[PDB]
Formats: sequence, C-alpha cells, structure tokens
Amino acid sequence: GGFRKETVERLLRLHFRDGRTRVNGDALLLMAELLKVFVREAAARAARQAQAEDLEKVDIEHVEKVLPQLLLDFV
Amino acid sequence: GFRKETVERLLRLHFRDGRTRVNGDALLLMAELLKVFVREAAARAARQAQAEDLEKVDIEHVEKVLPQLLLDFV
Amino acid sequence: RELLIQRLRAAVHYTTGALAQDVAEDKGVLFSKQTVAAISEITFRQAENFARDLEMFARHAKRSTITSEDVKLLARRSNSLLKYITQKSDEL
Amino acid sequence: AGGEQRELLIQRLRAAVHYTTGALAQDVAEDKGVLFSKQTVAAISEITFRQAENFARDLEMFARHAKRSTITSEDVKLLARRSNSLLKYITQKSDE
Amino acid sequence: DPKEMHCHENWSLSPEEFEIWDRLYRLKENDGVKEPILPHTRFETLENLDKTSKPEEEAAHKLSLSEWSIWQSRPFPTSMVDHSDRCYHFISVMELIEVMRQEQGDCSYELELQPHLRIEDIHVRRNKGHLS
Repeated sequence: GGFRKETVERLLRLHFRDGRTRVNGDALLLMAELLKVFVREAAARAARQAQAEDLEKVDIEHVEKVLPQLLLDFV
Repeated sequence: GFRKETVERLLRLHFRDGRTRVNGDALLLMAELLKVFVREAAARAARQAQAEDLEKVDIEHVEKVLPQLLLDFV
Repeated sequence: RELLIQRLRAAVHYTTGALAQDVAEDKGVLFSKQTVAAISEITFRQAENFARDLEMFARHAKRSTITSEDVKLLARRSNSLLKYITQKSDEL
Repeated sequence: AGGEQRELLIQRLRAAVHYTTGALAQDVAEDKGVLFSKQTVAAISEITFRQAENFARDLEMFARHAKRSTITSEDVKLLARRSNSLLKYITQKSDE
Repeated sequence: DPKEMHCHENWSLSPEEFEIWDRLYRLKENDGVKEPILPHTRFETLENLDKTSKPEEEAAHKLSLSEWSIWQSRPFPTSMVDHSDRCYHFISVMELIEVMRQEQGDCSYELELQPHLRIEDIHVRRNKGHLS
C-alpha cells in the first residue's frame, strides 16, 4: 500500500486550524488513497515527460514542466 | 470596480442548475473578490516588470504570474 | 447565447482596464493592450470557477441560495485572503 | 502544534511523506522502466506535503461549513468534486 | 509475531524504514544538489500574514511554476487524473498569450468586444491614458 492511516491523521491535524476537528475512519482511508493517487500522478507525469524527451532518468526539470498543470488538477 | 448586477450575470451564466440564486451580500462580496483578483494580477505583473527594470508591462509578465495567481485564490 | 457572453466579456474587459489603470498610476508603469486583454480573459474564466464552486458549496450546506459564507469558503486556502473578505463581510 | 515548538513534528512527517513518495515512485519506475533522481523524489515529497496542507484546510472548512466538527465522506467528495476521474473514483471507493 | 509490521503501526517511520529513507532518499551534505522547496503565497494588495519563518529558503532550489511557460499552451498528458476545467482555462489563456505574442490576437481582442460594450454594465471612468 501507501500511507498509513495514522500518518494521514497526524498530517491533517498538523494543519487543522481548530482542535475540536476530527476525521472519520472512512474519510481518513479516503485521504490516504487520495494522497497515494497524487504521488503516483506526479511521478507518472514526470516519468512520461522524461520518456517524451527520451531520458531514462527523471530529473527536476521534468517535475517542473508538469507541475503547473498537475497542481491545477488537484486544487 | 465591477457593478453588482453584472457579477450576478457572470455567475448565473455558469450555474449548472436553475434553482441556484445569489444573495445581495454574496454579490457585493464577489464584486470585491473579482476586483481584488484583477488588481492582484496587475500588481504582480507590474512587480515582475519592475524586477526587469521595465516600466512597461507586457504579456511576458502575465506568464510569469499566471500559475501562482490561479493557485492563490481557488 | 454567444451575444450574452460577448456582452459580459466587454464589461469585464473595460473594468479590467480601469483597475489596471489604478495599479499603473500607483507604480508609474504602463500596461500593454495585450496585457490587459490577457488579464481580462483570466478574470472572465475565473468568474466561471468561482460560480461553479459557490453553487457546489451551497449544495454542500443544504442550500440553494449562495450566501456570504460560501464566498468566505473560496478563500479557505490562504490565511491572508481568508482574513480579508471576512472583514469585508462583517462590515457589510 | 500552533505557533511554537512544532518543527520536530514537521520534520518527522516530512521524512514519512518522503519515504512513502520514494516507495510509490519505485513502483512507478518498475511500471514505466525509468529511474527517479534523489532530488526528483524530494521534490515530489515537498509537493505532496504542501498539497496535504491544502487538503487539510479544505476538509476542515468543508466540515465546518456543514455545521459539523467531524470530517466525513461528503467532505472528501467535495474535495474531489472537480475532476471526473478523481470524483467518480471517490464514489467508487467512498461508498465501498 | 511479525517483526517487520510490528515496528510500524504508528504515524512516523519505523526504525527499519528510517534506515531506508536515510541512505536512499535523504538529501545530505554529500548530495551536491539543492533541496527542493515550493514557493510561498504572497499577495501584493493584501496584508500578508507572513509565512517568513524560513530565512534559509535560498540555499535550496525554488520550484518555478513559470520557467516552462512555452510548454504550457497544450495539455501535459495524464496518467490517472484527467485535467480539470481550472487547468483547461489556464491552458487557454497561455494559448491566447502565445497567439498575441505574434502581434495578432492582442489588438483584435479589444476590437471584437467593443461593439458589445453596454455602458449600463460598467462603472464609467476617465481614460487616464496609461495604456500603450
């Protein structure tokens, strides 16, 4: 799998503005899958950009190229 | 800046459902939000032109500012 | 219809030029006609994004009428944008 | 966590996100036959960390908007409402 | 009795996972590469609730969202998450800007809209003449 449920809850409560805010188990498991989808999307887009430039190593420029459109799909 | 009635036309133009309506307070807030968005775009593009020591703002400065601009307002 | 869209675009274009003129005289710069036309198109497209989110935000709170709290929800990501508008909402 | 002495928790969560990003990137590398640079994995980890901050703020404001203190499946659906593939997958997995 | 998944039921890394992250992914003093950092949000027209807690943010590589503007006129494929209307609107303006960079689409945009300008829609202002 990917992220553990406890890591997602710790990461979300780090940025929660209020202390009374809580997350249900189903929503916590949904966010762990959503983060895994985001990581795979970024890595796959950067890797296919390296493939389109015929490069077997994904560097920082391939992440920078796909990044603007990538962030705009997850806003 | 933007008039309240035109903002109501701009929002109604893109509503997917017919029962959706907008309150007067939200229309006045949206007119302010749109004015801030335009002024933010112009101020950021001008600051890029100033960084290049250019008192004339071209579309090259819009490209430098557009991605972060859309990501800051959501 | 397309005529209504062009009518709203022309209004956004003129308003964008007027606001860019205020920013231009604050910094002593000149805006190109290409620059204001680009910013006007961004503003027009941003109105669709705002309208679509507000409608879905209203349905999230079991409402068909968009209120001021939905406009506040648009600025939920930036604190500086959140504290603004909220203070403008309280003062209206 | 708030305004003082929370950098250690941030570094620990950063390292955890970095490890998970590297583990997922290795599977993507197996699937596409490429190799990811160290700096590339660190960049994707930083993007993921800030996107997690955006997600947490969005979920909390969506829950508070519906007069709720608990973030539920409706908040995640409203977060993924924007993309067809991201929204229907949630409906595929949130119900399941 | 599972010693591997025993040490990680928690939120942080297990001691076995910290070893993997340290050797393989952690950018160290040995790594002659700069740390990747995303730029912060900063408004020119609003009071900035300052996120300036890191004055070290230039011993690193700031990920630029605008260095590859020329590539942004067309969609950048997709693995599993399709592009959004927010993204398509951004691509359209970039395509518009590149059409205007060739002198063409810039003056015509103002031209095609001026017959549609209903004065009752706008807040009339004085043409200060700071448009070139």
